[PDB]
Amino acid sequence: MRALIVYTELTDKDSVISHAVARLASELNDEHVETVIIRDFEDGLAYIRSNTSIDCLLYGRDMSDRDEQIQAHRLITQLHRRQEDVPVFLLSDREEALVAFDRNMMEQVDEFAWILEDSADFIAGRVLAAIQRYRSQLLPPLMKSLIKYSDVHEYSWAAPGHQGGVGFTKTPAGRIYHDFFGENLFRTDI
Amino acid sequence: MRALIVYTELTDKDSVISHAVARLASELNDEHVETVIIRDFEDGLAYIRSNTSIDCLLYGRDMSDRDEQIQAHRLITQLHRRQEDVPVFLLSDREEALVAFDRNMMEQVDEFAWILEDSADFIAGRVLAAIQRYRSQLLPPLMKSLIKYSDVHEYSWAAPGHQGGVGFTKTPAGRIYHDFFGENLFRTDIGIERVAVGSLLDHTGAFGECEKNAARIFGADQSYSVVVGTSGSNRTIMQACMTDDDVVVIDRNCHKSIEQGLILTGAKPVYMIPSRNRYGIIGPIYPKEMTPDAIKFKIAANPLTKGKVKQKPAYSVVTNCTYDGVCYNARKVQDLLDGSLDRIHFDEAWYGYARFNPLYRNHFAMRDEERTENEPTIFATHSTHKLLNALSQASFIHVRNGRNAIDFNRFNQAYLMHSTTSPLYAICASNDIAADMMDGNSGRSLTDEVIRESIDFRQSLAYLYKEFLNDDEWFFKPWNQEMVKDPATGKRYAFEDAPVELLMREQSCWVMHPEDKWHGFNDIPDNWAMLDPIKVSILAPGMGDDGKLLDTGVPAALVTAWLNHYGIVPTRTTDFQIMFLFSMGITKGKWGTLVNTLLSFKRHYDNNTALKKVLPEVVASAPEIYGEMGLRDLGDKMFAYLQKNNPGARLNQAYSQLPQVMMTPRDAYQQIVANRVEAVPVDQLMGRVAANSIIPYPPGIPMLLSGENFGDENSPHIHYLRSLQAWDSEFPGFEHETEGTEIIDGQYYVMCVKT
Amino acid sequence: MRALIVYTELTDKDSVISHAVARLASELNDEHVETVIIRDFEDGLAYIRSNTSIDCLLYGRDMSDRDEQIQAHRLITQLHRRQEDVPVFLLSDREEALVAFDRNMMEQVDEFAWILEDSADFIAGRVLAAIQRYRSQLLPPLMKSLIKYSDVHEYSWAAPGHQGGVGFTKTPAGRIYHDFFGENLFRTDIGIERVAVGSLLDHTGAFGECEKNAARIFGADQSYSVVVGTSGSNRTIMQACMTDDDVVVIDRNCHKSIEQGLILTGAKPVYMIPSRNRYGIIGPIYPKEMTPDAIKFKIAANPLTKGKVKQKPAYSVVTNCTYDGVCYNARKVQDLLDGSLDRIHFDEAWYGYARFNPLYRNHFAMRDEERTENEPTIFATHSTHKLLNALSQASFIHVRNGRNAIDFNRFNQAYLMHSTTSPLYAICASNDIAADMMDGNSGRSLTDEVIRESIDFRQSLAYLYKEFLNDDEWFFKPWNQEMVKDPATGKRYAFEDAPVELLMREQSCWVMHPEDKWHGFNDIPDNWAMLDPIKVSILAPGMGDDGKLLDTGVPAALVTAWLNHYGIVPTRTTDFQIMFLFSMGITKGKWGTLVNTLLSFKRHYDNNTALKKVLPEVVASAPEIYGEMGLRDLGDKMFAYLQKNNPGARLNQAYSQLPQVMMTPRDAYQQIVANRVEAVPVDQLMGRVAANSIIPYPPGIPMLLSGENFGDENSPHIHYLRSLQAWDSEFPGFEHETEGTEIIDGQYYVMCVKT
Repeated sequence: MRALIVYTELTDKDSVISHAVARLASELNDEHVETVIIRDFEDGLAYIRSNTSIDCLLYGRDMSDRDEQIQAHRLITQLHRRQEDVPVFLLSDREEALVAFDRNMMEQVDEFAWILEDSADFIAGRVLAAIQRYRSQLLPPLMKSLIKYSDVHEYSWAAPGHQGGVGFTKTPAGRIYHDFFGENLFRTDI
Repeated sequence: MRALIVYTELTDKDSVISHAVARLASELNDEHVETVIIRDFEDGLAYIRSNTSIDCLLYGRDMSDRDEQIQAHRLITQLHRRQEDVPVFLLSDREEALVAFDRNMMEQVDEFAWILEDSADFIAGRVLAAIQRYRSQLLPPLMKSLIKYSDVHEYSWAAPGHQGGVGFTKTPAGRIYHDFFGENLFRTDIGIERVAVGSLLDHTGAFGECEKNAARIFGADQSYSVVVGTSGSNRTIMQACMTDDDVVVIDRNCHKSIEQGLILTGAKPVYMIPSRNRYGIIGPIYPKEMTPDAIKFKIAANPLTKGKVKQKPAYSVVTNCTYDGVCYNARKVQDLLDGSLDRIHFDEAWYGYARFNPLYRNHFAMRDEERTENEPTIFATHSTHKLLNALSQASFIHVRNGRNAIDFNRFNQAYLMHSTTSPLYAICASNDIAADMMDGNSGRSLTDEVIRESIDFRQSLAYLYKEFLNDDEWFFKPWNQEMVKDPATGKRYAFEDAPVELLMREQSCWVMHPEDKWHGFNDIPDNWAMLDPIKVSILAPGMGDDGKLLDTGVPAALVTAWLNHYGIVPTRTTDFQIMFLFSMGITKGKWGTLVNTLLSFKRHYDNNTALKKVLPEVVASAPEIYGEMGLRDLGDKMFAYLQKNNPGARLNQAYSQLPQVMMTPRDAYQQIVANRVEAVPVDQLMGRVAANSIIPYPPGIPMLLSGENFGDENSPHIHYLRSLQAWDSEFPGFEHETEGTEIIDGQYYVMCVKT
Repeated sequence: MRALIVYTELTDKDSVISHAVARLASELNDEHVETVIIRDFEDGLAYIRSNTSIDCLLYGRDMSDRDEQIQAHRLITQLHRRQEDVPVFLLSDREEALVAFDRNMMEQVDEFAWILEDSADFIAGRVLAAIQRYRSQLLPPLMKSLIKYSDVHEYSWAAPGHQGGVGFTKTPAGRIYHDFFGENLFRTDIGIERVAVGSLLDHTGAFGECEKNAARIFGADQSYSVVVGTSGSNRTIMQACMTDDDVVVIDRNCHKSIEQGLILTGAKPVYMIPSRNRYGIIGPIYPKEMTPDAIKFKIAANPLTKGKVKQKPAYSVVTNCTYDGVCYNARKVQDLLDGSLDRIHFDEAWYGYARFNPLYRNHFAMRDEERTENEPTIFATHSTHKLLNALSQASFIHVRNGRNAIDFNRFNQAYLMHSTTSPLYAICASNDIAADMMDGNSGRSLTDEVIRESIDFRQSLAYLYKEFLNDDEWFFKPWNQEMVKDPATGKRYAFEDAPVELLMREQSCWVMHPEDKWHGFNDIPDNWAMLDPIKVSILAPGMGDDGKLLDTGVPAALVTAWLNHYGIVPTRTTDFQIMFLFSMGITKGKWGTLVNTLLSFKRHYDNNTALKKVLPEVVASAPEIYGEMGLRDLGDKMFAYLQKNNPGARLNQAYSQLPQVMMTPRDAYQQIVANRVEAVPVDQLMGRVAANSIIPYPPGIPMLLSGENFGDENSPHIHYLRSLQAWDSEFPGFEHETEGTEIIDGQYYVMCVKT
């Protein structure tokens, strides 16, 4: 589980937003969510264009700057080109975000996180819930069922005879073969 | 133990103050006091607005800058909103602080720490002493005594038999259970025979202190902690107030525990009928139901009480607020009922926070007022788990003594009759902590948080509604005023354009005015009812402002299914109405999720997405009809059904006529006990007496009670039951609820008295 | 996950088997399976007798030694006493195990592991699969579903408002509360609107599975889980069974919830009078109270029911066992009452374990028998928290349908009338786990442990009694048989000399025989009553075997004060009787502590130690009389008081005559409601009607109920109240309890009906 936090300048004194984002990142790392913190939309865009899985996007911008609004929209569109249903939270001061509320905001924002006036534990819980919801819908049906059933290891009394690859691990060449191709290939040969 | 040090610029060279604060932080960390150092009041304020426990605040400012003086005052006020008695030390140069000394300084400063000329060890010692003093007074009495006694582990030779959870750790499943719920839950299950704690039933020890503290907080003369919920609370109040030879005045909008009390006492009920609007929302009882004339008319017209017209009613019950968030003006309700009654019961099960925010002023039972001697006795039941912070089954009875009051010895018999001899002290401790969380500044702070959250949701939803309207498109709108008026400046506002401080401060922005069209309770007096902001109803399109369906619409059953798919279970629902609850357990900004979900619905409703993708659990009900079909198609089918059959007029006819009463609820229940009852199909209910209550959803309030007649072949009540059954058969998976009926072969049976 | 490997000597050179087991243990530790390796069956047995969860047993023995075969069989049987379905693998050489293959092997072996010729990875995989299979079936249904659903954290938009405990973590005291009780308690407080779990009130989901499982375990047709305790259980059974026009047969040894049910139903009661012994212990109702002749006589002699002699009683209640541990032969009780009754209620609140040990055979309600069609309906209430392992307020109703049964639709109305609409699911989960702990082998194992513990205490105390007797000195003796008789060999035994297996196996060693002098219930039939071994009464010296006080003695009030000083609070106490409770939460050998304490008393009683040293809390009551005084001095003063006033004959006269009945309990309670009542001093109770019940301790059962007359100036009941008051005034700090009286100025007031 990995969350990307892209924020540029949310307070007139960057200390406040920096410490709030630090507390949030600490809570996320406590619930086993790796975090990547980026301070510019260009670097965030370059990070998204690498083939890294991002399970949640938390961004915050100036909220009075149209240039950063366009940059953030471009960021989220780039994110959803290949990672289409990733949750996006808006990190913002409450009032700056409520004066900017409209349909265009909600077409790209999934959640609000008032970072400056809320517990980081609460936001982290909501992030983790959104990540779990996202990952439960990610795989296509057959792959999902095969990955679930590959955890079942017992000896069935029917073919294939290698029985999830157990048959191979009885000669040394068979053990080399089995280690080369890995266990899951043979566990899905059901 | 955690100390927050917020200092900005105390010396002309920041090195001096920085090194002094570093030495102080080192000494505090040596005495086991975690420290958080912040260099700006904005970041300190943001840190305080997280739910972190702060045991001491040490701050220092410029001392020549008025802007930082205001920032520091705001910081300390924010700190004390929820952490009310935290010690505050001033970190300062001696002379700059002594020239600034006055009453205003000492109203917020508790201690001085001359950081630049004193040992850090001395300051740390004084900080630690202040922290210990603060933490010794933090817990409420019962919780404090239970936490102390939970350290006692020895085998007592008496029940409960699990002996602090030791009994569970003897089988493997018991060990899993014990590890899941933890040791402390079982260590506090001690039994009523420990004099170190007291007993609930005797009202002694920490339990007496708890109930006196709760009476202080909630503004009552006496308070009673209940471990059977507001069911038990209502049941014991009714058992104490009325007897078999009494007549009582019952809000027809009553919880089933009220009829349980009627069955257990045997009293003869008279009903005040509430009002409806076009959306099927149950509204307030009008004042013309409560006047002494109306009550004497109702008594004289009742087949059971017409021989009691010379008799004063012994009890009345009013539900405030209603399930849909309608709050009565309880001052005026009390003044009307004081003309006929000595005892008034307010079932405030959903309405326990109301005392702790000025927005609800005069709209609850236990008010801060000058109390006359000629006042009636006032009972108020709170379900502490519904909207306060307590475990299930926790409840309070609050008594404000007046005319014809019930003293303690008489009331305790009814109290014991409906209680247990072995109460679970975790429930009592949750009552204690729930009353504590509302005491002082924290009650106001928490109710403000919830109300601001709900107002944000309301204004955002109204904004989106107008915005889709400019696109000539449909959307969900909140059920509240469209235009508000600032009384001070006289300026008018669209609801979504009004300032949040106006809506949180001004009570008239929530009153139902007889000239406004939003609430739909025609002919309501002014300043009689109010909308509770945190019971947020949203209206699906389809109902017209005059009471007839529009050409097109979206039924709320489909949107409710959509929401249930996503884990969002609404509390209340009608044909076009969905009620969401904002509680003090909600977090800030969560409502955005809800907005998002609604927007998703609209897209999938406009694209007519196949039900197989979006709502497979609905297709799983009747795959032959719900497969092969889309979302907008099912919506249009439901709306055409509503146009053809129009169950709203059915509801109005069933609830505007009260059924004929044949016997008291106790007599009908005793027909059940005597086995003189039988299940009857709906098509055969003519002239049959109901043996139990029938509560259809909607509207969620009882249509018939025990002992009432279903009526003729033309009775509106049988017609409405048929309407519900017809919906249920037409739309599988979207079946209504009806408490009091069995459903055999998709067909309703009512248990009626044998002829 | 933990695997126990018990192997002794499998190869002629232990190196081979040792290295094979080491490789296996290494593989298991690689798949996250902790291992415990033991080289002897005695140490393995001692390890199993600790309460450690073992998920798999892998054992290997010599395979040519019959002694180790027996040791291994004993090991596996001990394992499955409390961990019943744990997988057992045989570790063996192939051929030694295949020559030993037979049915007896496979009755205890689940898997083979040829440890000497197979990969340790393969064996570890099969062990892990068996462990996972075992753990998936370990929890009972409701607990399993709650543990699964507790992982769901999202904000629901409905009550409870604390939202899985999030609401508490917003004030500092709330955070302390939340940390003390832990997260899982609040995560399981979910409300009744989650279809993943079901609802208690509808009996659906995991709640239906739970109640069906409990009906299976406890031997009932239907079971009902109750969150209001046996108070609520009794109250709902009585509400379902009887009406205002009924006559009912009540054990005069009744819990106050029985009279609460009488008040709530209005039925006219007739009382069966229990017996006493010389120690003031309440014993069984004799069969001559239960015959149809006796019941028709009682009905015809009652001022309230003499117009109902042609009417069949609708209900009877019998308390089994009594508070002092006297168990009726419930087969014979049922056969007697089957001649007058269709419904019999057994209030088995203290007696829930009885089904699960053969020592209680035929002495409880839900028996393993061939069931006739002409049997009456049987109700049984268990207080699952008193002697089973459950949280307070947990209870079961058990129904075995017979004549004039109450079907589900009729019973559920009474069930809902006395319940809450928001049950705390922790209580329901505790019922579920308590029923699970008694299922299978573990019920027998746990009841055996408790009974053996209590028998050890009894025999040790009887031994010390005889040993002090040979020294011609006094001591405490247990209240049980002095001589037991083995029926098989006919051999007689002193109780302290009998084999423990005889006393745990043979039921006749606990029956009260009419020729024995220990129990003191003169004229009792044989094979009618039994002593429950785990309710251990000890007798202080001072009462003679004929009913009169001896020349010297030690009153139990002083010994009770001594025990309370040390944290040992007895359940029951009379003049010379102290009852201790052994529960399944007790640990082994704990009773020694109790023995030690008693011995201490004797020393400090013989040395006449000053009360200031040993019992300062007693001197704190009246320092003018209890200072300056010693322990033996106060004991002699108390005993002289008992000799002069003799309250035992007072108790016998007050409880051998029933008071005159003036009205039903409901009519007296309704006089309370009508405010027609008043407090009255004891000296003025002549001819006054009691408005509530009077329950003096001793004997702890009600002396008067509501609506009964105190009587003339010569009434035994007023005399006994005066005796209690006189004791209380003479000996401050040793005051009796009397439920139903107020104590103003150290003087008793009873709330009586106004004339």
